[PDB]
Amino acid sequence: AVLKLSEQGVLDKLKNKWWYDKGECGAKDSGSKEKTSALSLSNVAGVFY
Amino acid sequence: VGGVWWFFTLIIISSYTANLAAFLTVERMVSPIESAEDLSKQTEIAYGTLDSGSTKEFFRRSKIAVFDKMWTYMRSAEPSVFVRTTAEGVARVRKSKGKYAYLLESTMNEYIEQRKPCDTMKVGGNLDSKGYGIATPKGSSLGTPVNL
Amino acid sequence: VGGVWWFFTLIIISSYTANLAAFLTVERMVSPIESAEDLSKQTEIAYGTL
Amino acid sequence: YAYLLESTMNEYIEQRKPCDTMKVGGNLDSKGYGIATPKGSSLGTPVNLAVLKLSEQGVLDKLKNKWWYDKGECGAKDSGSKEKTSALSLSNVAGVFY
Amino acid sequence: DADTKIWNGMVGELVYGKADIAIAPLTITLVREEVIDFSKPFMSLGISIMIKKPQKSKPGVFSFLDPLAYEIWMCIVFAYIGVSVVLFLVSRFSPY
Ligand SMILES: NS(=O)(=O)c1cc2c(cc1Cl)N[C@H]([C@H]1C[C@H]3C=C[C@@H]1C3)NS2(=O)=O
Ligand SMILES: N[C@@H](CCC(=O)O)C(=O)O
Repeated sequence: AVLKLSEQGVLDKLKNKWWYDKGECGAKDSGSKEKTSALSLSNVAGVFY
Repeated sequence: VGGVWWFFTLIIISSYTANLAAFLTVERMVSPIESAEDLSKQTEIAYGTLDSGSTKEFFRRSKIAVFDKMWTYMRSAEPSVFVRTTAEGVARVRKSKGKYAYLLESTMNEYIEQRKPCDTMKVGGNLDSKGYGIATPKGSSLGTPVNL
Repeated sequence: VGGVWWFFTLIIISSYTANLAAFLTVERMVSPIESAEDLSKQTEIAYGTL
Repeated sequence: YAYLLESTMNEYIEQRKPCDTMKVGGNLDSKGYGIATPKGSSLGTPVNLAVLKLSEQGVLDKLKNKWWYDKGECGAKDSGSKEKTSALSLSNVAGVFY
Repeated sequence: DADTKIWNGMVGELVYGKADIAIAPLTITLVREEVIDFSKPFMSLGISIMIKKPQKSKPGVFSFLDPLAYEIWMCIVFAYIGVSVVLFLVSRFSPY
């Protein structure tokens, strides 16, 4: 009976369920998004040194 | 002293142009993820329908797994995401501060977006193709002369 | 000579300033080990199982 | 010579090679296909009930994906969302020399 | 109704014969076909999603000053002056 569900891939649908349909914390989602701008002095301050 | 200052002004304002080009690229606010599908996935923003609504009955009967999963949430949404009247859900979203979505119809969503203070937004397309029709008591004589 | 040298430096610094604000924000990573092998070697970080 | 036809036709033939058509503007009206019987037949209610299931089950859309969109053939439906080339040409430039 | 099928709302108005017609924003469904008759549909619609309008900020008058933060503009002027005076310092230094 195990071999049916593996062949029917229902485990994967469950594997999506208990790992990936509950992708909660952040960078799984926010890692593929856009960015901000407006350069800061901490990026610059060694040049003044 | 001068070549230092040359080296200074070479780095700085050339770097300015790189950021200056970056502002003229794009200004689109992303307005978070539509065709919602995260309402199935996230737990952050709730979402409800009208009480005694066909849509509230639709997801009870909807067999699409995400819609099932929404209905799985909507039956388990505690407290009631479901509302009794129309503007009940509207100002609920308006005070939700982006923490409660609400489902209604396309003709509603376009009309309330034309209302002041325009604080709504339709996202995505529709989900289906429905249609209002005039109803009679079943078996009345009025059916054909109305529908003609 | 300078006509070589100007043509030299023109193609250089233009390429230098192809992108720079992209290169000032990276904030990449540290990640000392992956395949640990220093857990055998160092005495600093311990490590256990269930 | 222009030609008038339907919206479902105009989108479908624009998906055909060599894409040489174009839909312009919107529609003019809101029409709708429906299944017709001989008038007064017994078949009316069992047909018209059975339509409402498949619409509610959206199987029509799956078929609408099938006969229009799973056979998206001609080009710019696919190539319109791709990348581009480079290497500026003199035809872009030649007015400056004038 | 649950388990007694009592159509509330506007449906039982025509099911139980209380009203004569229902010209209203009423969607044709499948289960409503079993209880009342309908016309041909007159206005198409669908399930929309309404959420808030999330508050875009407009550019300012000094929007060209924006791709450099407020401090560095103040910082560069400071550096601008002190560079110049040291040049002027070594400029006039008793040529013997
Ligand atoms: N564009 S709309 O939703 O307001 C709309 C929708 C519809 C209209 C007319 C309009 Cl204006 N008439 C059609 C009906 C006229 C005939 C053809 C289609 C049906 C029968 N019903 S519909 O397809 O539901
Ligand atoms: N016209 C719909 C509105 C509610 C819904 O879409 O669920 C009805 O009467 O059922």
